[PDB]
Amino acid sequence: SRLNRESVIDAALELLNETGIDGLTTRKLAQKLGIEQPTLYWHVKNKRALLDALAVEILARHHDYSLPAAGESWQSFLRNNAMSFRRALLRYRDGAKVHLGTRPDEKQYDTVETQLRFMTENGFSLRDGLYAISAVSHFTLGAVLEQQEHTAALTDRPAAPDENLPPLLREALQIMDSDDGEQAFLHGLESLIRGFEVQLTALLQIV
Amino acid sequence: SRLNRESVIDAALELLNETGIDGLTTRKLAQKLGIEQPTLYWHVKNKRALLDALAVEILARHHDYSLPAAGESWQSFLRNNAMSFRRALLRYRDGAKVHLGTRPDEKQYDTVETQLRFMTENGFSLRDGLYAISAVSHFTLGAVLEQQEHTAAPDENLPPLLREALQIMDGEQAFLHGLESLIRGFEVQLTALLQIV
Ligand SMILES: C[NH+](C)c1cc(NC(=O)CNC(C)(C)C)c(O)c2c1C[C@H]1C[C@H]3[C@H]([NH+](C)C)C(O)=C(C(N)=O)C(=O)[C@@]3(O)C(O)=C1C2=O
Ligand SMILES: [Cl-]
Ligand SMILES: [Cl-]
Ligand SMILES: [Cl-]
Ligand SMILES: [Cl-]
Ligand SMILES: [Cl-]
Ligand SMILES: [Cl-]
Ligand SMILES: [Cl-]
Ligand SMILES: [Cl-]
Ligand SMILES: [Mg+2]
Repeated sequence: SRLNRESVIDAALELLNETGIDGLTTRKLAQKLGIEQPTLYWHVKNKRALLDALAVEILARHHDYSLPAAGESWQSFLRNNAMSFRRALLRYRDGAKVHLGTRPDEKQYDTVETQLRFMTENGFSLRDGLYAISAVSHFTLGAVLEQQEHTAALTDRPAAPDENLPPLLREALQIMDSDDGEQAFLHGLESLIRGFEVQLTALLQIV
Repeated sequence: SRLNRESVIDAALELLNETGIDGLTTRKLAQKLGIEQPTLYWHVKNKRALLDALAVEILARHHDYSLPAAGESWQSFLRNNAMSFRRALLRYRDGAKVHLGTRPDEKQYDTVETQLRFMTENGFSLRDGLYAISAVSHFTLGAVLEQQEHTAAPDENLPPLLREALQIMDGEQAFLHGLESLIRGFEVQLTALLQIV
């Protein structure tokens, strides 16, 4: 089949949904594209290069709330940015593990620069704007990684000692399972953003 | 060598520091222990069983602030608990990737039950206590993974605000700042009760 950049990525994302990150191999990708491995090699050197391209392409295609809307509050921006980030990472199997394995490229540095300019124009110190951006990223990535690695584990581990659970824990585990963690995520997000606001709002006052 | 639980985990943690999570295999573990693969299999069925056990044992050995002190505020407990969790995850190479996706083990049940009892005895609903505990976990995991990996915000080419931000600064600062933000947000939510907030 065609081996333009776009088609190679389309097949690689299809393979990633089939195999997950550990099972994705250039051999399987060649077979899916109907080509020999040395043909694929001309197009993409190794699994590392493929995963780096997939991470960038997952965000470029599906993380579309990178930049604040005209006159958007910093609160609303961080919220929409986090939801778009989570949604992009959840779109492919082990998508967060794909994102984790890559260094930010020139385009990701430009995006953080725009975000940091925005935060500082909204009254954040440089340090505090970057800590807010990093905290939202760390929280969102951890939430998604815990959700996808729980699903990956479900292959080799059944569910564990039911009979044994103490009662708050048992009820808690039932609540988190009702919705695969969207509620936990959205609640935690509001907490994080409000915390940033209380800190910013103090200015130089002890808080 | 000895193949009790403790010695298999010691060897596996030594291997993990050598190879990282992707490179840790039952075959390389058998080699490290000086045994044949079918000998190891009797003790350890597969990599998932090994990783699950390492997640538990890393906290048992290195997570020292599982429980609130007598009379400690919930804020202080979440802060001390998160620092201790971060410290345990950083103790071994790819420690946060070893933790990812695990669930509380039966040997952690009493500990996690005490955490939830404590939050609810401090005024959190079960849901709100649980979301605080989950958000602290997920944030700490994110922060450590981005530190063990190198995943977030060439020197000539950095854009200028980012470059100045990096110049006026190993993850701990951003982590501790984010932790205080999360704790304050929990407190605003708890204090609001039924008020529009
Ligand atoms: C909130 N409780 C009910 C809970 C639930 C899950 N897992 C899930 O909800 C699984 N959710 C799916 C199945 C993806 C829908 C959880 O996965 C967890 C926890 C508890 C935490 C407690 C963490 C705690 N610290 C960091 C806040 C802690 O100190 C310990 C400890 N001393 O052993 C933990 O075990 C903890 O770090 C931890 O790992 C938890 C969970 O994994
Ligand atoms: Cl072609
Ligand atoms: Cl193309
Ligand atoms: Cl390869
Ligand atoms: Cl972003
Ligand atoms: Cl033995
Ligand atoms: Cl033992
Ligand atoms: Cl295995
Ligand atoms: Cl300079
Ligand atoms: Mg856990």
